[PDB]
Amino acid sequence: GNKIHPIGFRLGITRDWESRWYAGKKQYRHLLLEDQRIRGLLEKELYSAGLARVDIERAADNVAVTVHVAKPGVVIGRGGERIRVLREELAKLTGKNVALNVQEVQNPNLSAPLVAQRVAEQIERRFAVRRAIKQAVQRVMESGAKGAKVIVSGRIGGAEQARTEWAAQGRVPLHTLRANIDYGFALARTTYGVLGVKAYIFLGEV
Amino acid sequence: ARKALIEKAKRTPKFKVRAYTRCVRCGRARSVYRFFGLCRICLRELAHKGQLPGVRKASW
Amino acid sequence: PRSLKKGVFVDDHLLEKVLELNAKGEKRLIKTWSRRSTIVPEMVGHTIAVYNGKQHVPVYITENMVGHKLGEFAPTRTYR
Amino acid sequence: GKGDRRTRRGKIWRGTYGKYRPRK
RNA sequence: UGAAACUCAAAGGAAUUGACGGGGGCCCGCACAAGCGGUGGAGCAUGUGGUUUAAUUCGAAGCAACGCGAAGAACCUUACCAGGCCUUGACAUGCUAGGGAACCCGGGUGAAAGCCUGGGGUGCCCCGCGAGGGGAGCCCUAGCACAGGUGCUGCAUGGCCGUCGUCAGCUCGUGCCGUGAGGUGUUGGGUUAAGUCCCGCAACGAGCGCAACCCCCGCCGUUAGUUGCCAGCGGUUCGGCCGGGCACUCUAACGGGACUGCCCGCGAAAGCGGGAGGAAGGAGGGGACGACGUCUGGUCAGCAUGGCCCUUACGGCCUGGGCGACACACGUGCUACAAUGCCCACUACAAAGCGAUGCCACCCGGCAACGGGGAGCUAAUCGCAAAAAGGUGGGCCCAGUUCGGAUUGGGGUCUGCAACCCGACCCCAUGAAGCCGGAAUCGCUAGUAAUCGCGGAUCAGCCAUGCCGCGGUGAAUACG
Ligand SMILES: [K+]
Ligand SMILES: [K+]
Ligand SMILES: [Mg+2]
Ligand SMILES: [Mg+2]
Ligand SMILES: [Mg+2]
Ligand SMILES: [Mg+2]
Ligand SMILES: [Mg+2]
Ligand SMILES: [Mg+2]
Ligand SMILES: [Mg+2]
Ligand SMILES: [Mg+2]
Ligand SMILES: [Mg+2]
Ligand SMILES: [Mg+2]
Ligand SMILES: [Mg+2]
Ligand SMILES: [Mg+2]
Ligand SMILES: [Mg+2]
Ligand SMILES: [Mg+2]
Ligand SMILES: [Mg+2]
Ligand SMILES: [Mg+2]
Ligand SMILES: [Mg+2]
Ligand SMILES: [Mg+2]
Ligand SMILES: [Mg+2]
Ligand SMILES: [Mg+2]
Ligand SMILES: [Mg+2]
Ligand SMILES: [Mg+2]
Ligand SMILES: [Mg+2]
Ligand SMILES: [Mg+2]
Ligand SMILES: [Mg+2]
Ligand SMILES: [Mg+2]
Ligand SMILES: [Mg+2]
Ligand SMILES: [Mg+2]
Ligand SMILES: [Mg+2]
Ligand SMILES: [Mg+2]
Ligand SMILES: [Mg+2]
Ligand SMILES: [Mg+2]
Ligand SMILES: [Mg+2]
Ligand SMILES: [Mg+2]
Ligand SMILES: [Mg+2]
Ligand SMILES: [Mg+2]
Ligand SMILES: [Mg+2]
Ligand SMILES: [Mg+2]
Ligand SMILES: [Mg+2]
Ligand SMILES: [Mg+2]
Ligand SMILES: [Mg+2]
Ligand SMILES: [Mg+2]
Ligand SMILES: [Mg+2]
Ligand SMILES: [Mg+2]
Ligand SMILES: [Zn+2]
Repeated sequence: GNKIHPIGFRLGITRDWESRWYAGKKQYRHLLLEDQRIRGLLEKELYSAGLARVDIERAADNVAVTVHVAKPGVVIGRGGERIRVLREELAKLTGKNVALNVQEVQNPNLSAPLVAQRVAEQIERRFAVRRAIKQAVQRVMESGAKGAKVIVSGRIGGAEQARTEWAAQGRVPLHTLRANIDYGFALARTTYGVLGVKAYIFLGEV
Repeated sequence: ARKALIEKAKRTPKFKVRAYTRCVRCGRARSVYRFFGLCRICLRELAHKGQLPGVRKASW
Repeated sequence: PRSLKKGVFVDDHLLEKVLELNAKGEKRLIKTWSRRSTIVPEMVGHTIAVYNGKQHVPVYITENMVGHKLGEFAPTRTYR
Repeated sequence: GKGDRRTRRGKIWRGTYGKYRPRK
């Protein structure tokens, strides 16, 4: 049990935060709990859309929530019905007149979180783990990327003996800082127990 | 974190003393920070996600 | 080196339940869970059953112990 | 020594004040 | 010369990759040696074993459990125990009604929790002249789906961590070799801290690791001056106080700097030894970072999770107790046994941090802890804050002593609903063991060890002498 989070390790450079707002020892804890509560309903809802990230900028009772997705349409709704309901669900949770931008992903095969989610799903749909992996690593490697790597936990195929499947291509230097490696973790509830997927995508350097 | 015990949030302490903190994320009572209302575990976790603004990996 | 300050604490539970039991003479037993309460003058002569955590113990309070706490007479643990 | 509360060091060590170490 | 009954699923041969010898060669690491300071003995703090207990909740178990989870057990926390109490429930979503309900307030009882209650009040819809009827919402009561479960399994799991070990090393692609497992490459010679680089080679390259990119410290520069200063000058309640100025010091963003580049010597190279200039010289010092994998390591008690098990109780609420027992044993520490010292004065010299119902200047009261009053700071600007070791003067004169501060008796102060069990602090009295510690054993290679004090997290308070950091003074030694 070694190696640090590839993101938390890269927050200085090649990686920015998911919440950009100053605060003092009197507010911080609150704007935080809330800021989380947001990702709460959001991730429990926008799941299908395939939410890869949720940035949150603040100014003063102003909330610049920016839901990133691959299918920006599931966000919107009929004409613009959802981005209306939810946008209202938010300001309901916290009376703070909240915005709610929406962005599409220029290739969801380069969104580590998604790739994880994808594979994590196939697992509950009872797919052959190794296949899924090799495939995923392929998709990612195909649509760009200088390297990629997927990891699944254990109890593969309901086995009593928990294992760990590999698979990876091209460079994936976790040790080099200026790597810019997106990373994503997807859970995987099951009839027999939990599994864990980890996605690594290496793109560019300096 | 027994749900029944996360009743701590219950202002009514009867005596201000009895009121104690708890992780706002895991319910963990044993090592909760004030400036985050988070225990050392949950704290380490979110900090890694980058969801704790300004908080970085300190080295020196 | 003991010390409280000013306000010799006493749970009124029994206080106003003893200072009253003085009016109609005395009585026979007063079981309490408040061993926190300080013993005081108008208790002398009485008999308080103090809960040690498993049982209530008979305590004939006397002059010589007017300043002590009630728990001091209801030992908590059982040893050898 | 640091264990003597009735001395300078005693107070300092215990980070307290009193006769043997008043606040200037 | 040479069987049988009975019995076994193997017995064997050669070769492969590993692991291992009290096999060999080569090499590294506070591994030994060299050296400086400890632990093991005492008293006490703290964790643990073991006993004890109504209960002393649970886990952690050689290294890699034992100041470990707990960066805060008086109630709370709390998961344990005794007792008094609840039952769709302290929390979610829902349903069928027998009905009245948003809410507000008082009492009876009681340890509290509860259980009884006694009332004050009727808005919201569509009806209806109205009386009043039917409905939303919310609250009750009666059954129901269901909640809840530190209840078991870490040998069903995720996640995270520890460990060998920052030790190098672990592999792939194609080619080549071999019937095959597999081998070659990655072996060899030189060299590195390094599978670092060089040279060679049936291999040519690549990936994960090394290294580098990130942070701190050391020299200098450029914007930038509510913190620096007679640096230079004018004022002086001689306080950088005022005017004044950014030079300096800083504060904090961005850059420059080192490349074995230069010279000499040795090499074939990579490099090695040495010399110059330089704040710094050959990874300048410290950190972040720990490969494929191993330990069926650790954690179901952070959380998540499959399966089992309890569902007027294995759920829930209180009041009290326990987690703080002790014949006894160990770990980690603290304070010491003194003169290179202890005490009382006087006086110097830090760095990091923290603070609006919180730091708390100053003043008065008190021996004091602390009370009362009160200025200032959203804090380079005010406070914590004294720096202590030092330096100067004075006392003690080798004694269990002016060493040491355990234990115990008093009298107080704080926090808190409340300090009996079970708080820290102050003052008087008491003044224990202890004269440098058996066998054995730990740390550290330099701003390190050893010494000295300071802050912070948790937190009302605190059982912190623990952790995590900060700066002062500053060694010894390494043949090998
Ligand atoms: K295992
Ligand atoms: K003694
Ligand atoms: Mg729970
Ligand atoms: Mg508390
Ligand atoms: Mg807490
Ligand atoms: Mg003394
Ligand atoms: Mg046989
Ligand atoms: Mg053989
Ligand atoms: Mg062999
Ligand atoms: Mg070495
Ligand atoms: Mg050693
Ligand atoms: Mg030695
Ligand atoms: Mg000892
Ligand atoms: Mg135990
Ligand atoms: Mg257990
Ligand atoms: Mg308790
Ligand atoms: Mg009553
Ligand atoms: Mg295990
Ligand atoms: Mg595990
Ligand atoms: Mg275990
Ligand atoms: Mg190394
Ligand atoms: Mg090959
Ligand atoms: Mg052969
Ligand atoms: Mg062949
Ligand atoms: Mg091969
Ligand atoms: Mg090899
Ligand atoms: Mg090989
Ligand atoms: Mg070989
Ligand atoms: Mg290499
Ligand atoms: Mg080598
Ligand atoms: Mg070669
Ligand atoms: Mg096990
Ligand atoms: Mg074990
Ligand atoms: Mg489970
Ligand atoms: Mg304990
Ligand atoms: Mg015993
Ligand atoms: Mg200690
Ligand atoms: Mg005075
Ligand atoms: Mg107490
Ligand atoms: Mg003696
Ligand atoms: Mg002597
Ligand atoms: Mg060393
Ligand atoms: Mg301290
Ligand atoms: Mg505190
Ligand atoms: Mg204590
Ligand atoms: Mg302390
Ligand atoms: Zn937490």
